[PDB]
Amino acid sequence: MLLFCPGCGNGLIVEEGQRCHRFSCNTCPYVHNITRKVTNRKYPKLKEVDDVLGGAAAWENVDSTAESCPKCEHPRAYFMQLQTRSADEPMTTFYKCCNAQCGHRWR
Amino acid sequence: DDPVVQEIDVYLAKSLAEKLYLFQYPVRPASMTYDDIPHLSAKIKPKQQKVELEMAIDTLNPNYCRSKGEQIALNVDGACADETSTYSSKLMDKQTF
Amino acid sequence: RPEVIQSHSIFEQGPAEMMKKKGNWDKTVDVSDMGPSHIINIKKEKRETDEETKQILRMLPKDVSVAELLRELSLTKEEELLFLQLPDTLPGQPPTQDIAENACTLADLTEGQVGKLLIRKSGRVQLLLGKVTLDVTMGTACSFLQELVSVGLGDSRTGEMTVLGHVKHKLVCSPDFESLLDHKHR
Ligand SMILES: [Zn+2]
Repeated sequence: MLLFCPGCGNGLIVEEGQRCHRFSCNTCPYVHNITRKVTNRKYPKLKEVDDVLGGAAAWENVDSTAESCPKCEHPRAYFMQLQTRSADEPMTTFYKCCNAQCGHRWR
Repeated sequence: DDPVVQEIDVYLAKSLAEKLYLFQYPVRPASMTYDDIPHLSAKIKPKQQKVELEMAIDTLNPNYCRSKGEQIALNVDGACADETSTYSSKLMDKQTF
Repeated sequence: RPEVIQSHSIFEQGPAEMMKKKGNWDKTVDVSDMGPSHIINIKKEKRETDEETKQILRMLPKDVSVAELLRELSLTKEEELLFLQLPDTLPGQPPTQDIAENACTLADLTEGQVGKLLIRKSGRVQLLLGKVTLDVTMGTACSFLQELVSVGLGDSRTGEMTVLGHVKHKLVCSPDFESLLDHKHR
């Protein structure tokens, strides 16, 4: 979302100089007084949160149900899933398994 | 496909052949009609045809921020000369196209 | 800055989030309708896209020429202004204008009836102009002001302006080259 001034067609800015915040121009005295709330952002940007809690972190997130492997079915890999990019795109699932001398991690 | 309905006629009027102009404002929506606000002054030239228009603007209504208007006036027109000031008052009385 | 943090993942309550947001942002103060804070609803700032200039409320659709004219006849029957653009040159010859093979133009014709507009089944349209038919279609849609006006030069020093109205639609008229070839083989 963006706004342009009806009087002059340039972009508005947001400022406060009195009891109430205002949408104003920088070339002409046109202004609108914001009394209400608007609900759409520019979707800000901060990078990949990978090792927020890397390694064998806290045990509060334990859960009961889990899947199983098709080949061997040994007793150690409980579930986990993750996300792609931003607020409006899907989230992904990976099944990674790891004892030794192999390379498995199923999507 | 035969002609079905509304087989209407067309006619030519020469009454305004040299008197007709079409004026369009790219920067303003069609719903935002200009008719309400009182027009004040305009200028024209016949050859290399061009026009200028002078448009009243309200200063008392809240959406006119008076202080910035006064600053613009002081910045654009003389402090007390006012012999050929773009505005009669010390604020924006009008705007031009 | 804190380091000892025990996170939680147990299921939470949606209405609790709604209540928290309500308390955070729904404590309205719009009752502060003081003079210098009043807003004229017909003076708002505007959305970029002209069709959707409804960014804050008080709380184009497909078209075809046969549709446009028939609503302009049946649903409404008042006057309207249209802007249409014609082919470079019309079937007529310059009437006793003495001619370079100049193209005839509307500026060089007389008043009176000049032809008929024909609407055909399935909504096809043709402009019967003399011995030839010219196809007609609506032009590119518009969303901005187009005011029709008349320039009265009353005197060499000064004149008068009157607005006549605004234009809502455009029409494009074209020769039907296929028809001309079919009539006269080459
Ligand atoms: Zn401005």
